[PDB]
Amino acid sequence: CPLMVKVLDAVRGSPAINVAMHVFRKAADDTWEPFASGKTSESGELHGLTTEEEFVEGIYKVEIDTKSYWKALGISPFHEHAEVVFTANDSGPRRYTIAALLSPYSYSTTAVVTN
Amino acid sequence: CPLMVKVLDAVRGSPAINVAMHVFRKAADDTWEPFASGKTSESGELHGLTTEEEFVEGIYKVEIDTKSYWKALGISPFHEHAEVVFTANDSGPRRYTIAALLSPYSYSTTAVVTN
Amino acid sequence: CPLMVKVLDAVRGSPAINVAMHVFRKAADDTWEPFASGKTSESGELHGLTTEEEFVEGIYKVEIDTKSYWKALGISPFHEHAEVVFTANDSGPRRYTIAALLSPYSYSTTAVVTN
Amino acid sequence: CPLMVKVLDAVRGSPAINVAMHVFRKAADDTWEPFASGKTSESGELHGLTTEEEFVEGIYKVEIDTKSYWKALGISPFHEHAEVVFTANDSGPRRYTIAALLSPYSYSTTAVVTN
Repeated sequence: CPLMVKVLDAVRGSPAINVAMHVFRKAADDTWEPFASGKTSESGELHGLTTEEEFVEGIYKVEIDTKSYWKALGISPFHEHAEVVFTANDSGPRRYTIAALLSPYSYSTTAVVTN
Repeated sequence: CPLMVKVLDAVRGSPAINVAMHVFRKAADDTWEPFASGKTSESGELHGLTTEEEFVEGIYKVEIDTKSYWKALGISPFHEHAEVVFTANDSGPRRYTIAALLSPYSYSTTAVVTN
Repeated sequence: CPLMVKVLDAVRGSPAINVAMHVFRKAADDTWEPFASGKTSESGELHGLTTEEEFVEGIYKVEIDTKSYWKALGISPFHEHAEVVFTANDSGPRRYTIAALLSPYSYSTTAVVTN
Repeated sequence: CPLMVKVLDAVRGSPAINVAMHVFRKAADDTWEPFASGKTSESGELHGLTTEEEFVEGIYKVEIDTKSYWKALGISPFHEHAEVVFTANDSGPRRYTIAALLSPYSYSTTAVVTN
């Protein structure tokens, strides 16, 4: 699988477990088509979203349901969700890890792209 | 003005100047209606996007055009843009400062909300 | 004043108020000499730590007392403090803004350096 | 091993490879005693720094040589090094992952503490 998402909780210093997310691919009509989805594991990671065959070049959006995560912890958050929008490019062999580091009023996201 | 956006460049250690952004508000039909737009100044700030009267309760999206920013500096970055989606004013009028800290393969965004 | 520190609280979405910090300068004998200290204001900023005359070339350390900040809010955080160590003015006088974004188990620090 | 350090490069979107770091433990005389050191692997990780037996409660400092990393890439950085200072606490079974996300003028560090 060429795409993995990892989510961390900066308040508790822990993986962010059971965080739902949806992945979309931009269609020719410039609308977001559902592509894959899941929830993070006990390690904060979501594996197996796609395959090398299906993950062709294009524009993808990962929508991470951060608001429901904070609400389940009784913490009022700022964002509705965290959005990660990027172009997958074929250049050479490539694997994508999208990391998201969550706080109630702040998040960071990083792409680690390796061969 | 109750909404201000500030953008910093973590590669240069500078304000991120001339960064375009578009603000949208979710309409009754669940579509994103264009609300305001502008570009950051020499201080990396964008002021005057809206007024207290116009900035009603709702769900807002700030789309920060980070890819164009990096490309003009010779850098091919990971993200298409940075999106900041949030409910505003649902406990009454507040002032919102949205900060974004940019690197080619990573960004963070923070909200400072004052009454 | 050529050195200012700004601290934000990523749990509350607020300036981090009353955050103590101590600034040191590396002496000729490689020890850290106390240089300046203070606490952030209601805006989360600490101004007036030094003057252009006193802020000579050197290696400086800003020790931000984050643990005391979190403990007063009922939180037991991971870090003892946030340290920011940098060479200043080695290409001539500059203005330095050090920003720190705080969460209980994570923080970021950014420098904005202007001429 | 109860302590692992992982370093990412936010400019290139890659593990930060061959990053040197030194770990210190605070001694009773309040000085920093060398404890362990190493360089990150091709995965940006440094494993095997210590053992459960040796990693007793106390105050530890991880000093990450970020300046040499950026200098090897021809990029002028702001910080002399990144410092992570924390208390190891025995509470229950615990493993510590210290993550550092590096940009030339900014870094973030996060602790992921798991059982």
